[PDB]
Amino acid sequence: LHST
Amino acid sequence: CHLSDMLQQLHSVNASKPSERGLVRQEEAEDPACIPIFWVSKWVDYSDKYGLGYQLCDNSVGVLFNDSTRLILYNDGDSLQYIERDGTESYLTVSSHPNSLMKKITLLKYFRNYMSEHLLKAGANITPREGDELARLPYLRTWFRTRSAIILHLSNGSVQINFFQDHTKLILCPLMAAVTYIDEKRDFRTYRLSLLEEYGCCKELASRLRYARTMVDKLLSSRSAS
Repeated sequence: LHST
Repeated sequence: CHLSDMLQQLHSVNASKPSERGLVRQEEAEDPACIPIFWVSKWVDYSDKYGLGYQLCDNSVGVLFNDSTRLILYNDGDSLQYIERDGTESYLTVSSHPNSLMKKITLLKYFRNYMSEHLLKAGANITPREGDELARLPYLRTWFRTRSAIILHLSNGSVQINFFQDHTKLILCPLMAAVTYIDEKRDFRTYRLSLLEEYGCCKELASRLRYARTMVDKLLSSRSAS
């Protein structure tokens, strides 16, 4: 649901 | 637009079968003059309710809302650009905006706050380039996700592909006709696609360029708009  | 060029460039390199030659000389294909100006450094998928928020490498922020409108906050922290569905652009600031954009600006703030405190900047090891910070920023034209990756298409023609599992990333530019590959160690190499044809590349990059072509095809087959 989101980047690293 | 430029997607057609990108598809040409990818087909051409894939057709050369760059990983199936005697001696791969991938390093000869690197071209530092082609390093991209902009890429997505962070993103937040809140699309079940509001939209896709992202941070560009210049610390600017943007949101592509579920109603196909967009807000771009420049890295000065106040200057705002609103893009309507049809692409109409208007300029304003967080401090001075129509009341009609209250909700969307509040959402932008939350996205901004979150990506300011959380998450690693992709491409952090690539030089911040001295430029006109207010020069027109690209915005997120469209995006989608597969099981394996998130695909991000910018209004400057660039296509970014982030792979979920191994965290590798491609930044494709049809203007430079180049691809930047970020590998598992976060090493950042930019290649001219025509030189990958000439000198070849490892099977890992070759596989990702094949996937990239498929993704560009999806973008082209669903470009829609009104």
